Amino acid sequence: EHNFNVVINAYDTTIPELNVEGVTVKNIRAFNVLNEPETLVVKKGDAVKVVVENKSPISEGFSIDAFGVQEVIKAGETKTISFTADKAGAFTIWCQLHPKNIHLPGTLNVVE
Amino acid sequence: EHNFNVVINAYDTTIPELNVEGVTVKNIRAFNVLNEPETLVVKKGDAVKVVVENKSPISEGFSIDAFGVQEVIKAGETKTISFTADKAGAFTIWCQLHPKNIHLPGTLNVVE
Amino acid sequence: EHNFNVVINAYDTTIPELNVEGVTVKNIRAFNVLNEPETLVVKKGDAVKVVVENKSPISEGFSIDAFGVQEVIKAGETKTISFTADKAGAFTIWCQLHPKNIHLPGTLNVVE
Ligand SMILES: [Cu+2]
Ligand SMILES: [Cu+2]
Ligand SMILES: [Cu+2]
Repeated sequence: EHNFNVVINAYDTTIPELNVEGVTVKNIRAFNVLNEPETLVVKKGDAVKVVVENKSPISEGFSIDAFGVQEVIKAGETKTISFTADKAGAFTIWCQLHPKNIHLPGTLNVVE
Repeated sequence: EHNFNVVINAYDTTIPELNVEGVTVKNIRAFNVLNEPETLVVKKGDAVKVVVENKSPISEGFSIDAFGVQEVIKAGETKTISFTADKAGAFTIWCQLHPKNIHLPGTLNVVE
Repeated sequence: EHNFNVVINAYDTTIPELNVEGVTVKNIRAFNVLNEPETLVVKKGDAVKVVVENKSPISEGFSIDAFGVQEVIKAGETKTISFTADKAGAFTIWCQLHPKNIHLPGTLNVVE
C-alpha cells in the first residue's frame, strides 16, 4: 500500500444558458483537465508512489520539478510515479504538455 | 482549530475587455463555484468537522468518496459535515451535482 | 532560509480550434493567474516564510485573512511574506485585487 491515486480527467463544458433553481447564468464555457486529487501531502523522507490514471482522451503530463518528476501518461493509461520526497516544501504538480490554466496545477506538500 | 470552515462561493465574471496598468486582456468569461478553502489537511484518526456554508445561488454538493461523504447544501444554508479520517491519503473533495471544471474540486489530505 | 517558494503566473489562453492525437478541442478561452504552488502546508506555531515571485504582468495580491496577511507584489517583483501560523485550520490564500475565479485561490493548511 501507501500509493496515492491521482486521476487525470478532462472536462469540456459548454452551457450557453444555465437555468436551474430560479438562477440563470449565460455563456458558460470552460475546458479543463484536472488532477483528482490535486494536492498530495507527505512527510519529508517519505517514499512517494502515485498511481496516475489518465482518463483524458490524450496524453497528459505529471511533473514535479523538485524531484525530477516529468512524466507523460498515455491517454487511457495508468503510470505509477515513484520518488522520495527528500526536500520539505510546497511543490507544484503540473502538466508540462498543456497550458496551466487549462490543465490546472496541483501541489505536492512535503512537511517536516 | 475545533473544525474547518468552508464557504462555497459562486463567481460570475464577465470582462469583455480590461486594461490594468497598461496590460490588456479581452473576452474573459468565467463562471465558477469554489470551495474556500479548497484543501483540508488532517491527521489519520482525526474526527473531522467541516462547517460548509453554501453562498452559491443554488444547491451545492460536497463529496469525499473515501469517507462516504456526500452532502447537498441548499443555497444560503450551512451544514456541518462530520466524519472520521480513518484512512491516510489524498481524497478529492468534489461537487456531485455540477461539472467539475465549473465547481472546482479540492482535496482532503489525511496524513499519518 | 528554506522557506516556501510561490510564483504567480498569468495565462492568456485562446484556442479556437486544435486537434491533438485525433482529438479536436474548440472555442477554448481562459485567462487566469495562478499561484504556483497554490497549497502551503505548515505546522501550527512554525514561522512561515513565503517568497512570492510575481511573474504576472500586473501587480498581484496575496492574502490570508486568518493571519492578517495581505500583500501587493508589483509585476516582476519578488516579496517575502512572513507570519506565524498561530492557529490550526485551513485558510484561503487569495488575491485581493482580482476576481477569485480568474486569479484562483489556494490554501494555507496549518496542521495541529
Ligand atoms: Cu495536461
Ligand atoms: Cu457544485
Ligand atoms: Cu490577482
